[PDB]
Amino acid sequence: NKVTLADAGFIKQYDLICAQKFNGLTVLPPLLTDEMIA
Amino acid sequence: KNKCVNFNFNGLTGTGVLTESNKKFLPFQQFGRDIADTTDAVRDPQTL
Amino acid sequence: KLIANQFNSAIGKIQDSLSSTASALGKLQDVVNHNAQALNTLVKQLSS
Ligand SMILES: *[C@@H]1O[C@H](CO)[C@@H](O)[C@H](O)[C@H]1NC(C)=O
Repeated sequence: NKVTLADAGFIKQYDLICAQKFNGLTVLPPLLTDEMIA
Repeated sequence: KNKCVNFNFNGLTGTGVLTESNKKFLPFQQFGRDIADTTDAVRDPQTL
Repeated sequence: KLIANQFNSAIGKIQDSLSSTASALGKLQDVVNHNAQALNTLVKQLSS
């Protein structure tokens, strides 16, 4: 809860994130989900 | 409106999808800009 | 018994300190802030 993310690279089907996405910049998700690290 | 088409508004040319908007343009405003100065809204020349 | 009590008290104090908005995780927030700033600057550079 203490630390909040900006983009986790999940589905963004449909602000700053949309402007980034419309210009060819994307974020990819990590291989190991939080459950596996836990 | 709802199809991916090429558009030419008063010589402003582009490609995309047109939808009805809720933005409150003032009578003297015609264009809307984006963070990268990309046109986002337009007033139709005829139907306003 | 004394050592067990001391360990339990230390763990409780750690919990209390963490939960009272200590803003201790600066190092992990810096990464996110810097990445977001870099991406936003890259996008906003398109107006030049
Ligand atoms: C002609 O231009 C006027 C400008 O106000 C517009 O209202 C109208 O819809 C246009 N078309 C016709 C057939 O009048």
